[PDB]
Amino acid sequence: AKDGPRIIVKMESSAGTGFYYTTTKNRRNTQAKLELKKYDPVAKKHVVFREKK
Amino acid sequence: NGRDSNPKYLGVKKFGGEVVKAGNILVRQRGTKFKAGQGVGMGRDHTLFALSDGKVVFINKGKGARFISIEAAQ
Amino acid sequence: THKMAKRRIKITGTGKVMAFKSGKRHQNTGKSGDEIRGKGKGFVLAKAEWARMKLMLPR
Amino acid sequence: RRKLRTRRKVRTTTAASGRLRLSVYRSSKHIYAQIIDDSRGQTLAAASSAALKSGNKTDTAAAVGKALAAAAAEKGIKQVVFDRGSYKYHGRVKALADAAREGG
Amino acid sequence: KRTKFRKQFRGRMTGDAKGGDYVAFGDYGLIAMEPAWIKSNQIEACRIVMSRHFRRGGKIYIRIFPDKPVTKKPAETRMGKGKGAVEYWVSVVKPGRVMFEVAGVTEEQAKEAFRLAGHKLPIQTKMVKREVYDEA
Amino acid sequence: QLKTKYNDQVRPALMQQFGYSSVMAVPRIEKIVVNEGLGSSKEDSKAIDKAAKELALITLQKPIITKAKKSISNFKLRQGMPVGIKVTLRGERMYVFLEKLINIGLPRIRDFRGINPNAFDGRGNYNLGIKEQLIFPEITYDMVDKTRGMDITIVTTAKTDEEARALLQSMGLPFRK
RNA sequence: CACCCCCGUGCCCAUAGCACUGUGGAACCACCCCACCCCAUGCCGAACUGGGUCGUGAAACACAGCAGCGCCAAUGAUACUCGGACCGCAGGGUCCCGGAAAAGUCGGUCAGCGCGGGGGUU
RNA sequence: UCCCAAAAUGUAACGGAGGCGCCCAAAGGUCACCUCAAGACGGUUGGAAAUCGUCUGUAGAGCGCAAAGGUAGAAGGUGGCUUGACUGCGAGACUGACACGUCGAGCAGGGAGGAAACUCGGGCUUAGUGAACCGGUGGUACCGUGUGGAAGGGCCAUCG
Repeated sequence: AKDGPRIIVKMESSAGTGFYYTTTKNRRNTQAKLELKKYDPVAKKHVVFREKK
Repeated sequence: NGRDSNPKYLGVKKFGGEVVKAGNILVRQRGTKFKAGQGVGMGRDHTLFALSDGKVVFINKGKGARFISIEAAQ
Repeated sequence: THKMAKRRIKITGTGKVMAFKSGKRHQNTGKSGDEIRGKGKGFVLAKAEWARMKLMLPR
Repeated sequence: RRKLRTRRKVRTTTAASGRLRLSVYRSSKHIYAQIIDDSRGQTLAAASSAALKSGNKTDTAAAVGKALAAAAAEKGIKQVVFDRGSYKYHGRVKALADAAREGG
Repeated sequence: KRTKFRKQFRGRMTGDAKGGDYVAFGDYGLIAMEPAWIKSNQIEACRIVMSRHFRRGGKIYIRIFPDKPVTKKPAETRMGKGKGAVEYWVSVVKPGRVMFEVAGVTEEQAKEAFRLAGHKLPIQTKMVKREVYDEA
Repeated sequence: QLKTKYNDQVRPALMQQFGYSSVMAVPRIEKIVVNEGLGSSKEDSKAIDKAAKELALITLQKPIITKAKKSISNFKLRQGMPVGIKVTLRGERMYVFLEKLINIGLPRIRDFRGINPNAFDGRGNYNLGIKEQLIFPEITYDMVDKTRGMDITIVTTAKTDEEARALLQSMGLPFRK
């Protein structure tokens, strides 16, 4: 879980309007621009999560 | 050089003709040695665990495949 | 000792001790989701024996 | 190749599911459509298109679907799941399906 | 003698005499009466002597090829690794085991070859004839 | 377009000669296989774009880029990367191609006295030695780029090579004469 | 299972397997039959798949013969060993008592036991 | 991770060999299909090895990496769809002096694949790691020193 100059990254996470932190390990190597997934926030759950920041 | 005689653990935890509980760990293995029979589940580490309560069935086919089962005691 | 009050040495009604799960608290996380909720309730009564003595009179 | 069927056959876990498994032999123009027990080595309902197609060919699918479902209606069979051999579950076998399905 | 390819290093133990015969591969033969390791160079000695006595030949068979890396203390002390790969290779030999087999020459011609070659050996030995067939 | 001359003008000629108990034991033909070796010595991802064209021209069928076998030895070799082109031909397309060769491509060739008569597949299948590509009906010097060649393996239901040779000899199999 | 037999599907997961091979043919099964659409082959309906008979049992599948090859494999006697005692400077070896293989030889096989359906005994 | 390790677990050595401090938007979830290394005859860039063809083929291959175990009914190899690399939880067991660590049926909010049974809370498993403390950051609104607010603190994430 160590960090430094290296490739990949640990990129933070958030939702449309919902407030939640996934914090998953991403990688800039093959492709990273869209960090977009589907994850479930505070109440409504059921949302698309843009982890791009 | 040399280093690390490793702890691991393994072995077969619940032996044959032994009465177990639901949730008890029957076999701790590495690959698939012992296949989960009727009444028996297999974890992601290929650990064999008990679904329900009952007695421990050991099944020997000539190995290569062999089976841990759970049959009811009652 | 007098530091350990708000941190959990905490004593129950059966005269037992509250020490749960430390597995990762703040730094170094990013494994699973229920190791994170792995934070527990819990204890052992071996080192509970001399534990309370840190907290002794102030229950 | 011949493991195409043993794939699905080993796939179906009766003992855990508790249900009964529904075999279908799609080979060409005749289908066996048997109903087999989970535990015991027996067979229960088992209709077939073997006799009285009456001009139908792969259209007898729906037919043995209804016939089977009816035969099992006289059993008390309700829970079941669909075995097969190499077969794809597309046209004809889907007919046996939907016809033995609505007629549960 | 010394083998071509391997892993590294070894331990040491003693059982019975297992793979090896009373006879094979010729008429007479020499067999070890005592449990031992036989040095590669020792075999080279028995070989070279028996080849002194048989000026022409092809009647000599050594079933005894050694593979046993042994390591010896380099100069002195203790602090350090277990070390010292190349000292010598040996072939463990247990009694009844066939050491040598020679053919085509006489009774006496075997006797003397075995005596000379025998004086090169850390262990007892003896020469024999053939009766028994175990495997084939 | 043929496929009849197969049955009518071949099958009985065998049973007239060989005389099997049944017409299904008669030597038949399974498929025609066309493999274009590429890459290695001559390698261009552009030249594959070129090859696929002429290869989809003669046969009226799509080709396929065949990657490497993960064989890495001494000279230029790798994990996987297109090493060649493949086209399988069955049925009417097999026959269209085949006869397009027998009647047209084979008769007009430079230095052609026949094809190799000797035993190929001991189990009764066959292969071909095509080298120059300027010998073809759909390839002439009117429109060309470079000069390469193709390989053709011929599969039959034949038992021995002796029978299959005759089989191919029905549609004709020019030998060394 | 009154019986022959074919088709599906089990227990048994090689003493139940392969090879040489003989029988089967309009009952089932198989290929062959054509294929714009279903569906589909990183290309080819070969394999999936969809419309059917003739033709054929060739191949595949099914069954019977067959012990060349595989697999199974005693009895005897070992090797080794729990326990009981000992010899040798040592490498090592013995004795009493039980337990006891591995290989090999004798010989044993080409299985065995179910469910269900279809078709025969002019 | 294997050997030593004395057919249970366990076990020292400056004993004998080799590896880790990662990676993977899929090398995951599911759903469908494909079967490998190799030898032999035979094919134009070959003339040991390329590509194709048929014959043999319990696997002699394969699994990002190190080995052992494992794997032909797949965990191996292509594609379709997707964000279960989920939240709130843990019946009961493996394991450790402790602290850690490990596996796990099942209840619920809910999702994704499949016609369906059903599977999924990361990856064939086994290494890819570090207590507290002090602090950065998003969210929640408990504390907040006469009272109403704020500063500061607390709890759920989480970065060093």
